[PDB]
Amino acid sequence: QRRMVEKRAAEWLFPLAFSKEDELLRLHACLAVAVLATNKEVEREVERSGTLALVEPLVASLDPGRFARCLVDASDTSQGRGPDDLQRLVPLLDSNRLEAQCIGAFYLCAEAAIKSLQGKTKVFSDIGAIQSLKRLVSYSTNGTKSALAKRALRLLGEEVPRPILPSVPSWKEAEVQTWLQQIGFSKYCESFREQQVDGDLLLRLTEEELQTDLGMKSGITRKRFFRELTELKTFANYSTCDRSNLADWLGSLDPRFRQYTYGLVSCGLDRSLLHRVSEQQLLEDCGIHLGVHRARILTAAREMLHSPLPCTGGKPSGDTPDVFISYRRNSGSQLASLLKVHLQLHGFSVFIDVEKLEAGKFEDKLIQSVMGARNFVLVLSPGALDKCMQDHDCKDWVHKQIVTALSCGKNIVPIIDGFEWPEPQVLPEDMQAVLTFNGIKWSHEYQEATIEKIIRFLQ
Amino acid sequence: GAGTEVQDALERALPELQQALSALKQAGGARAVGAGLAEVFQLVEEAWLLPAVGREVAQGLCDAIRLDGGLDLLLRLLQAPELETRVQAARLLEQILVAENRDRVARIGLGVILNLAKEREPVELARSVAGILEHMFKHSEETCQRLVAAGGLDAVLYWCRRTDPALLRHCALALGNCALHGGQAVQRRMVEKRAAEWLFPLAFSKEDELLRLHACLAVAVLATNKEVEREVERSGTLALVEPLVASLDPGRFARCLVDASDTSQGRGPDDLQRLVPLLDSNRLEAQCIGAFYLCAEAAIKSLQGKTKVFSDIGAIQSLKRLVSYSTNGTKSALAKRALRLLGEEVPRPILPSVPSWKEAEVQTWLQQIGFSKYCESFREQQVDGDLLLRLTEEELQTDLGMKSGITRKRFFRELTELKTFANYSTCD
Amino acid sequence: RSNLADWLGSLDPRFRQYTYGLVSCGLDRSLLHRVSEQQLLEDCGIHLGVHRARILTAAREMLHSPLPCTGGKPSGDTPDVFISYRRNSGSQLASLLKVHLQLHGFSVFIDVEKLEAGKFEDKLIQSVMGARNFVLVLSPGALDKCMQDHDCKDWVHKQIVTALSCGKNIVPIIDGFEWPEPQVLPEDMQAVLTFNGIKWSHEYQEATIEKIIRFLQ
Ligand SMILES: NC(=O)c1ccc[n+]([C@@H]2O[C@H](COP(=O)([O-])OP(=O)(O)OC[C@H]3O[C@H](n4cnc5c(N)ncnc54)[C@H](O)[C@@H]3O)[C@@H](O)[C@H]2O)c1
Ligand SMILES: NC(=O)c1ccc[n+]([C@@H]2O[C@H](COP(=O)([O-])OP(=O)(O)OC[C@H]3O[C@H](n4cnc5c(N)ncnc54)[C@H](O)[C@@H]3O)[C@@H](O)[C@H]2O)c1
Repeated sequence: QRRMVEKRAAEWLFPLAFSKEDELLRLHACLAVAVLATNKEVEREVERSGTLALVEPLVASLDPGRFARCLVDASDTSQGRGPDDLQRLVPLLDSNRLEAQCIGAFYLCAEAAIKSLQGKTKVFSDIGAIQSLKRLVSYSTNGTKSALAKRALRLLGEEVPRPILPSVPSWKEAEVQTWLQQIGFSKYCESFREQQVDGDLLLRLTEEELQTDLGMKSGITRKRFFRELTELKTFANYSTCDRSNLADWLGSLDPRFRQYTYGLVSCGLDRSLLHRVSEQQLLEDCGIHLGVHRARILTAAREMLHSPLPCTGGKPSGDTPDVFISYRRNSGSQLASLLKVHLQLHGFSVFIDVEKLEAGKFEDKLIQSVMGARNFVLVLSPGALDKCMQDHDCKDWVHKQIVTALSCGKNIVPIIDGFEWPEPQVLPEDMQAVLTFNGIKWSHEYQEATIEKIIRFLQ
Repeated sequence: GAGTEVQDALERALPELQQALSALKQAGGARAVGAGLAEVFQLVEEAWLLPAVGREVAQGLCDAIRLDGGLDLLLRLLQAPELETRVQAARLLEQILVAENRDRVARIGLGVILNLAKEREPVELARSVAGILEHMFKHSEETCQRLVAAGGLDAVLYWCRRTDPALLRHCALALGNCALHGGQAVQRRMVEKRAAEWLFPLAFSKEDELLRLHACLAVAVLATNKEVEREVERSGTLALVEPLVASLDPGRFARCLVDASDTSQGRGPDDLQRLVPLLDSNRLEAQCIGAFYLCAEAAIKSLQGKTKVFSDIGAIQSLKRLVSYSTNGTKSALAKRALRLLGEEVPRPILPSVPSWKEAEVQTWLQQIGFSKYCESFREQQVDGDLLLRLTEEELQTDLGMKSGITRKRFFRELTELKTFANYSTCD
Repeated sequence: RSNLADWLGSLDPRFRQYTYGLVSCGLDRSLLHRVSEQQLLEDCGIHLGVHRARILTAAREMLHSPLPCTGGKPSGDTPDVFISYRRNSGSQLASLLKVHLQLHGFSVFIDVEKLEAGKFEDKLIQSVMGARNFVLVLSPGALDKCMQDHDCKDWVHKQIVTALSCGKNIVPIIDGFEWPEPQVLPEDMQAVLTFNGIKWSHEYQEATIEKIIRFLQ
């Protein structure tokens, strides 16, 4: 394999995988690249050829049964493969290359058709195929891969597993019984039920708990369990617990470190605290057993401190709003909300009248907010100044807000959107002055352009 | 019988479908196409709005569409430069995207959809494009990541500045599904694309009460993600969640569900297990919107008789822990209503001053956190609350008889919750 | 991934048996210089102290002389060459060009996509604008669907036009191609014919390729 790669074999499989003439020539030239890519040492040169690119698209294109009909309906490769050529496709299903797991599941599907027609599906059990297809289904994140692996598991009459919900921290006791049944510990279901292991209790299981409490006597069985578990821990969504994406820092050291996320975030370490953790703590608290791993996590931690030092941050504490959106509670609601977003996106602290009440503390905090905000945006919607008309009792909130704004000499910008201009005299004198200000017309279509115009006006 | 009812309806529906398929073989300029599209559209609409057993009829109907020209027919028609035909096909697709038909579209032609999405102008179209998107984001993380990477989220985030009732109802139900189904990676992106800020105009709606309810599940689900929590907060959309949940009535949005044809039985056992991790967040906003939804569902599911869901999901134990340690009226109101509708024993709130508890307050809290098996031993040994805040593993193991080290880990977790709620005014 | 098995065997043939134990802790050749004896013992499972001490000693000599330093791969997203071809006909010759040129160290952009649809004239067009050279497989019927395509719908058409517009180095590869009349092509792409074509020898592939390389920038 090293030599084939050094002789540029991947690069020369390109003209055969990119064939437009034969569909078998591409299928055959794709088992070739997919097998080479399974070799970790030549993986990165096989990738650089850009031949692996073509694998997944193609497996998608084709149909299993049809290349099983180019086999069983043909004289050549009648029974397809035999029990020793089949046990060379099973280590494809178990690579970390999607390209290889797809081409692998395509071939195993085709064979599962043939071998079911005949009646020899016992192969697939001894090869160890069935348990490997039901683990491309459980943890798959690709449609092609799972399509084929489900077709296969059906053709060989097995129970097609359901995909595992990824957010393990959140699992209850029933999601744990399910995952135990899909990784073939269905014998320890009763004891995981008696003790009510849910998913925070599972991501935290120790050898002693496994041994004593769950009754996994064998130390080989425990080693087999903790291997399944380390797969799940690596697939898991930790969005609920991780706040610093420690899971992606741990995975950037080394993909098999991502399994230590929960243990580290359940001690409330984060990226900003890792630089001060000690080896004994990585061992005793966070549960990282391999010293070799402990020492890498640790070393990299002290390099954050050096170059990517997580320094103190700061968020806008300016309680003072920049803009105050005044609007007819019923009519202008829409336009006001839109203004809020646009302006907020352009970095303007916006005060809208979130309150639906328009009551309680009558003209209280809202009025202080006006006095607080440099700019005063006025959604002139249809009927905006209708209840302001001859409201010399200064009861209308819009009224009060306008008056307050005028009184402070605030920058007022009205947003003409349906508004029929009324006669000054129909409004109380204290608010007639609102009409002197130039209104901006809102374009329901050219929202962005309109907004730029509005921003020109603000202070 | 039930089966027969379904069959007999289909015995007319299936033939009728085959006829519209003929009009969909006849390539009119906009004629035989437009008509034919509209024909089958109406034929499936009837089956969806069937007030009897109609879900099953329309399931059968949509299946047959897939097994007879598929969605491929419509997906080609979705490219047809005739606006009318594009529009009529959009309408049809939106209403037939069931599970199996969504798997197909995901494979065969998601790239068609993401090209239709670039067109944002005809509102009759946009309505349905946005509608397709809604059901497509409900597919798988892969499909989500694909609809986000190509501008499919960017379309539902532009149609939030629009005004059409149904368009917006589609746009919010969509960011809903996308946060709920997209995974860690998609959630970060939605937040980075300012999705929280664009749910503001939908949660602050004065026109529709469902549009706000739907735009609030969207923010409340995003805020549950600890990594994007602080940016979701900065939008000021979470502000609106709690006020609104208060406003509304559970039963009434269960009557906008069970008294309606759409979402008849509300949610199924897998859409329900996505509301339970809301009850368990640390966000009040999320625990409220979560308990609102679970209340509405507890009404529906009690009417029917399927309340066994709530036990396996793990809802019941989570509502009786929003009741025990709650410090908010809204939250507890809903969580008590629910626990009643599902005929459980509504717990009493725990008195917070634990140091001062006697032996009876400890027996009560043991019964509410489901250690009611260790009540006798906590009584024999007269654990009161200074003795409880001080329990050690050895005391738990030897003296109380909590043999299992997993049971002790489960106990000390409940205990660490109580210790965090406790009033310590007497000692501190 | 690092052939630790052949480093361990070069110390001493009976060390090769420790490969799996060392690579299941995700040591590799580039990390061995920092491992400790207790870790060789507890993690990697090497029992004989005498062995531990040799593996260890040799490890710290990598650090010295065969120090595994930081590497670097081509991050030049910019392609050097863009292979434009008739999706059905030129496929073969295009693929061949891709390999030959890639072997001679030219970032090659072929139209891997089988679709010729989806995002119509989108990323592919940016790729043209990105790549210094524009190689054109003139296969039989290459410019036939480009003929009077004033609607600029043909991708080949668009690609050529984009290439001309940017003033890209265009090199056509004559392989079956009957030269058409300029007037039969849209004016925006008639200029393609002004460029000297290179004849492809299905036999003398290497020689042909050297000729092609002379032309590239
Ligand atoms: N129809 C044809 O033209 C045809 C048919 C088969 C092979 N051949 C020729 O036959 C020659 C012999 O090579 P081969 O294919 O026998 O080598 P091989 O036995 O090493 O090839 C592996 C074979 O295992 C499979 N297999 C399934 N059940 C089997 C069984 N019971 N016993 C043995 N194999 C079984 C297939 O038959 C497959 O060909 C090849 O050189 C080839 O050119 C041609
Ligand atoms: N009356 C109507 O107009 C109407 C009714 C329902 C859906 N639809 C259309 O139907 C299409 C199909 O989408 P969908 O809603 O079937 O997708 P889906 O099955 O992924 O949606 C989840 C569904 O689970 C719930 N559920 C409760 N019990 C269920 C059961 N026994 N089986 C399945 N689901 C159960 C609800 O029915 C809810 O709709 C949608 O595109 C939509 O436009 C319209």
